[PDB]
Amino acid sequence: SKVCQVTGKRPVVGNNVSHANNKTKRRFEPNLHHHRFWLESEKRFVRLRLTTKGMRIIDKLGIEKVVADLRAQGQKI
Amino acid sequence: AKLKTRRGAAKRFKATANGFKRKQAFKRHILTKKSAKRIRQLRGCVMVHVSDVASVRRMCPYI
Amino acid sequence: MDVILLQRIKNLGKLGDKVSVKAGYGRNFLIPQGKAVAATEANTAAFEARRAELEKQEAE
RNA sequence: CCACAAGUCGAGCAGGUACGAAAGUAGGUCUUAGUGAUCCGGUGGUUCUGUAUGGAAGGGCCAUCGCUCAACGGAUAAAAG
RNA sequence: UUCUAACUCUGUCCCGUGAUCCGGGACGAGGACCGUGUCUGGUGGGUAGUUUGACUGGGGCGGUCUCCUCCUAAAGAGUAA
RNA sequence: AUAGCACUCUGCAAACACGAAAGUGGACGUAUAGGGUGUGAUGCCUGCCCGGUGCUGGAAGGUUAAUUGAUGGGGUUAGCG
RNA sequence: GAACCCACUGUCGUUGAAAAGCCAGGGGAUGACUUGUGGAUAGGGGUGAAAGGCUAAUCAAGCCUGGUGAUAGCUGGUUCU
RNA sequence: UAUAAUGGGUCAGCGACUUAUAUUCAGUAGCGAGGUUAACCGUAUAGGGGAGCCGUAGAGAAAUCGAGUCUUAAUAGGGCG
RNA sequence: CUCCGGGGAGGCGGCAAAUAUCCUUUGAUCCGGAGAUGUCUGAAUGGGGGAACCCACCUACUUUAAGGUAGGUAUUGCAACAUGAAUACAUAGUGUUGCAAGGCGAACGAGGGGAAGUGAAACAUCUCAGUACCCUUAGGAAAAGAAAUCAAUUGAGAUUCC
Repeated sequence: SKVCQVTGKRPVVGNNVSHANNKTKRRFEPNLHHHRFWLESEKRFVRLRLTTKGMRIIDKLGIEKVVADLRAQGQKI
Repeated sequence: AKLKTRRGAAKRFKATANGFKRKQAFKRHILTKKSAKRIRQLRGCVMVHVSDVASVRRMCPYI
Repeated sequence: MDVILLQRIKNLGKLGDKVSVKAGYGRNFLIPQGKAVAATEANTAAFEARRAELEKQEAE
């Protein structure tokens, strides 16, 4: 499923609004992709499905802390 | 349920001691050709006509 | 991305310089290959205080 | 005069004018056709209002501008087989 | 114009394994392209909701839809095709 | 509908089709193959037009969407009169 | 040319023996043939040598339940003195 | 409409202007320049509960004033009281 | 069927009445409470399956022929332990034990998705309406809840309902 592991972002619902104010249902989707990150503590590559905001959070906090937080939450990585 | 007012009419009619007052038409945009007498006499408020008082009463119960 | 260098690079710096690199350069090359580490407060303090002499002695 | 919305004629009073020596005449042209309600927005004034207070924005009032809405009392801003 | 580290392989080999899925490891061919998220111009009967006036000696075609003057109008007003 | 004929697309992770994706058919096939379209055994044959619409190729000359944000104008805020 | 599969003409039947038949003739009958058992394709979808044909005696959008007591400027009706 | 315009084969039973809320007018009863409670408490149709509502003053878009008030240079004229 | 308590002239349930056996003052029938037994299907859980069926394995006691009896054998999640690749440590994987979950059911709560008829005397903005419907999930209620809140005579003090 299109669920970001780091942030939990998922597709949401909204409207296409035209020039005559006709409305139709639409979905806004996240910028989700698969990425391999190096982990020295375990000496391995970990593959995560995440967003660019998640990448920014990883850059800010470090791979070790984010991976530990996800494991504590319950994700198996 | 409670009766509901017709807000469009409530924005055009106000209540007097014995009736309703209103503004007059034909004074908005096209004015150059109109005569000065018409310009002056169409200004101000007038009274609602008796024939139409009943509909105003129906549309504005609480005023 | 601000990173302190743990190795000599031709243009970036030499042995402890703090330099600004494009995000991808650090994310995918320098940090994973060990040539630089993000200039967080704790990392900078540790590098400047404890392992500076060890890194210098590890000349090559 | 008129179902309504509207339309038409007008003595006379106050102010400032033009033409007459003066009494006086003049509120468009001999008259009856030359036209468009409401909503929305633009412009000049305004002793009105101004979401705690002083301002401002915005709103109201007077004047005025934008429809061949001619299917001309004008379904919606926009519609053939 | 080169490079490889993100990234692609419905290419070979090794393991989970007894397996033409999948995962991991090695190699090889590509490579900052392709592709995806947000925003944005164009195209869009493929699909979807609709519209396409009234009068009228039946309907359609034609004509007309608002205003002014005369006659019909029967010496006050008004009076239809 | 048919055997035959002709135009057009597709270099393989093919084009095309189904599906929301994963993926599946095309095909465990590879331009002597696969899809779309028209005509319709065979014999003799199949004239003119590229102005219009479409398709294909080129041109970089005019118009600009997001984005970016020069300059100008305005409200309030200090001190002076 | 029998079996088997079809349905070209005529009579009868039309509250039928039968919600599609009987009788007398008629066409294919080694093939693009006929047929049993068990499977796959589901409604704006499926399948169609193509008739808008078929999809349970129902098809220019199946059936059942729910929104639902839909709306109807139309037709009918509306009870003793 | 005797109509050859519609409906009814006959009998028995069933079958269609309601209910809640708000408002306006009339009749009737209480009180009266005053009238009245709501939710709620209450061994509860009692008693308590005055928040609130209608009436007692209009004019003006409004500031504002007030038996007066709007318009205006105007104690004129005029509109509403 | 057993036990405890109540009760004292009848009773062997009904459609469905009858004869016959029969039980009962050493106390029946009947009423209340606590226990014993409780075939097969069904979340069904040893595998399969066209529900109430077919087939199989392990352990222990009996057995002599080709049987009986009593248990155990599902998946997922978590924890402990053991074993254990590519690959040298590791890791993935694998296995045993212990615990927990699945399903059903009236309405009410919370959350994810979400129409159209109709009205506007046509209709697209709007209305119908966050309604109908689908999906996930808790409790006896749920949710909310203690101000980066209102107010403006410079005051009131968490949520919820009338």
